[PDB]
Amino acid sequence: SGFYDRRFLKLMRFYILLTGIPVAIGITLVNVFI
Amino acid sequence: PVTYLTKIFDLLVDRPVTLAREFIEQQHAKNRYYYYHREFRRVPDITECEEKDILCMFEAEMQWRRDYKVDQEIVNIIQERLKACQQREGESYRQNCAKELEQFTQVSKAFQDRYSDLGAHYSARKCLAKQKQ
Amino acid sequence: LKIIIPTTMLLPMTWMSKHNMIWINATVHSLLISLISLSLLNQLGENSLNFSLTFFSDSLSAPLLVLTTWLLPLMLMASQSHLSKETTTRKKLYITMLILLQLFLIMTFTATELILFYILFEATLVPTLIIITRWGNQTERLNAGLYFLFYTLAGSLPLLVALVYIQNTTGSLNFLIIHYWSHPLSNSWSNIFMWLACIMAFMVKMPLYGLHLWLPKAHVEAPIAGSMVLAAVLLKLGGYGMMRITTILNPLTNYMAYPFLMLSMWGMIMTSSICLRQTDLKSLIAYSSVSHMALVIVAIMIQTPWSFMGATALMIAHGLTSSMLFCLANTNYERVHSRTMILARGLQTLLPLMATWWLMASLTNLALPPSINLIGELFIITASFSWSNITIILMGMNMMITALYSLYMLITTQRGKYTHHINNIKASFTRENALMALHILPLLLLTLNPKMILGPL
Amino acid sequence: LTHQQKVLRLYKRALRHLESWCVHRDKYRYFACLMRARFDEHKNEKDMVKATQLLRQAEEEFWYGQHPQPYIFPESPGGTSYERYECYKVPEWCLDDWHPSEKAMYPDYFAKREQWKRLRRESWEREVKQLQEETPPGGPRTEALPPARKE
Amino acid sequence: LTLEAIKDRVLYVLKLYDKIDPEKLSVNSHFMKDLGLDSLDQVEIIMAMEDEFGFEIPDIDAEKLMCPQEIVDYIADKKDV
Amino acid sequence: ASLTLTTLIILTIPIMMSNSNIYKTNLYPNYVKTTVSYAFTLSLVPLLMFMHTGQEM
Repeated sequence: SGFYDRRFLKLMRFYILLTGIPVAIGITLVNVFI
Repeated sequence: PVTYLTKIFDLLVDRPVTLAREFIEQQHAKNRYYYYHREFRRVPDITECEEKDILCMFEAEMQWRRDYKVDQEIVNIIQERLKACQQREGESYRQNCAKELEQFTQVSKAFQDRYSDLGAHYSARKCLAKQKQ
Repeated sequence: LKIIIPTTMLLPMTWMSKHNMIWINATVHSLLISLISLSLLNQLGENSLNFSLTFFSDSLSAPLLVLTTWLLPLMLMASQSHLSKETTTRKKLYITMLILLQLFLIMTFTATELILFYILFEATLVPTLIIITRWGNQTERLNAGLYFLFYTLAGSLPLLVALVYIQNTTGSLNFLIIHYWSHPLSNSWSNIFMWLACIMAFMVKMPLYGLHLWLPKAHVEAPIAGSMVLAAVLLKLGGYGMMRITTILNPLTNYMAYPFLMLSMWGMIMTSSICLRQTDLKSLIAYSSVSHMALVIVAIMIQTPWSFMGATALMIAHGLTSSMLFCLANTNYERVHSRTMILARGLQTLLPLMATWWLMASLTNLALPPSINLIGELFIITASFSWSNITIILMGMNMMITALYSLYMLITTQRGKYTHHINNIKASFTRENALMALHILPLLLLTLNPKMILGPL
Repeated sequence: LTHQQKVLRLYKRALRHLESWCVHRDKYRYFACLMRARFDEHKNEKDMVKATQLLRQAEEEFWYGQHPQPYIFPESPGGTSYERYECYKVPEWCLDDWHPSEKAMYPDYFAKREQWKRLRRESWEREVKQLQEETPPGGPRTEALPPARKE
Repeated sequence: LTLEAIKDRVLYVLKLYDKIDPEKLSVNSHFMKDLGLDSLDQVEIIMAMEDEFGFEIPDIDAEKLMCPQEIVDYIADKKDV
Repeated sequence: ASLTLTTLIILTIPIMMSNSNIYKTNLYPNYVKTTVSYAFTLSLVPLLMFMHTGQEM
């Protein structure tokens, strides 16, 4: 069964990106302006 | 006909970013709160503070340490200029690179001298102890 | 003093926690306090950071401190399925050992008095003993307890008397001033015994090749939460202290290094060689650990600044990778109770992602670029090579065998046929993957920014 | 082991190495026929005590000529692919683990499968009693015949 | 591959062997009690027959052999058709 | 300058795509062959700027 692994990756990717987006975008906005 | 003309087409690919930079740089100009360099005043050295004051040894120690790190940075610079000369020659060198090689020889010589077998826990008292030697 | 209070504060929280929720409490707050620990890392480029009269935070300590704070949640995630049938009061009693332990670590890294540093250095011994003895499996653990114990004390006790001596022959025992007021001790015979007295304990706690015997026999026995600490940290702290006390000594170190450089330079190749033919995995990892610590100890004794840089880096990297291999082995041991490596056989066939972690972990065990393990190791080979051009011929053999057995543990317990009748395996829990991902990710991010891990020199 | 099957395996063996030398189907055919011609032309009938000596001769004569490496079919233990596919042959019990969101997707196969597993768990005591029955204290032979069910 | 293809290719090889007389050949036709071929030729027919497939015959299984049906059965097992 | 570094870096991207669902698809590899194709197409250019004028960097 490959379910448990893919689930794990779904979770992990989802969180690292969950917090991942606000941070990256924040860094970019800080780059272009201030 | 010249192949390199293709670069002109490729130049258009540069142009986009060029314009793009303005679209950033413009906004970057709009607000520019900014830093500037820090500097530290001179202090009397360990050689003249007495055998037991810790504060003299300490102030002078920090000064000596800053001076050391600085000197390392200078050797970094002279090496970088060395690399620059080396690549910059087409194939010749043993030329201007000999010129930099000389100043590097002197600099690395003296820097080798000031700061060699100090070992870990290098300390100004030791560089002194070497200088007297 | 800010990071240290909450670490105490989890204890009331643990005891007062609802009986079936405690793991969440301890986990969450341990993570938070890790993040608070991380702010310490800043240090300074010149002066060692200072705090209270009684603590300070050298760059040498900070990455270690961050690590030590970081490990608690991990041990929790590993433990919290290993035990379940245990009574609530007993479990609640159990995590207290762990956290009490790290509390002693956060105290013993920031030091500052070397007598305070000592008394904590030896205070660590109790909780780890209790853990090895009460929650280890199989009989031998009892005996193991003793080996773990006396080898520390028999080393530590003379160090203790020596410490007291110095603060009488000089002024304060405090580290900063002794770093400044330091004056050479030289030959004679009294001074030599001073030397061994101020070295042997530190060279026991990080195993030396002639003395390492307790360490495998600890790791064979301890429940994994004990294993992760006993491997990833205590060795490294013995190294931290030995890097501390070398502020004194000199020039005598130049004259006394040789015998220990022989036990180390030879013991590395030797133990690695024994490492090439173990019966069971849980030991294989342990000998790999000694085989790497020998590098640290020569790296300290040649005392060249490159060697201390490499010392720091290798200490941390080996910390994480060793703990990783241990949890990663315990998983098999729980799935099949084999312990012996031969029974696992074709484990890759039946499940994949663990094979991936085997790959990453072993892969950084052998140390290939640009793992902080590797870069940590290459420096000390550099400084060693400066110290003696011959020495490379020894180091190279290490880099041979550490390849082999490492890959070996991979290819023997994985690639190949499944054993037929072993139906016991049950397709990988989320916490498992979560755990080892937690080991290995920091280890890889960390390569991007070595400059914060290389330490004071 | 027994003598006849012994000399036979020596024959298939030697014959195969003989192909490994002769390469071409032609030459190989010729020398093959010559070879069997040797085995019959020699002592196709004889007393044993001489015969074993004839084997001891033959083993040497072969061992000298055995060729550094025979041709080997990939399935065979030499093999260019003796276990290329052992990566894949997952034992059945492992599927019995997929959990319902996967198990739903092959209702048919799983249905048939529980049919089987039922057949086994129902069957087993009979193989117990029969094995218990046909066996003496327990000789060299492996397995025993079916008599009314399962085997 | 299919069972008919196996039985067919097998007999199709047994037919070509000289010692067998093709009309007497039958899938169930016995190999020693019927046909006098003897083992020294049995080894030939078996190795030559496996050679057609590239398949490999283990020796102890080569000892049984005999009836061509037993053979087609055997390849049927090993190829799992 | 931008050219060579691009003729390297684009190779990295499919691995990044390895966690994306396209990797799980049968469809993935041809994106790779195409990827190396574009990589080559791009790869010729530095060689020619290297040709007639002979510059190195």
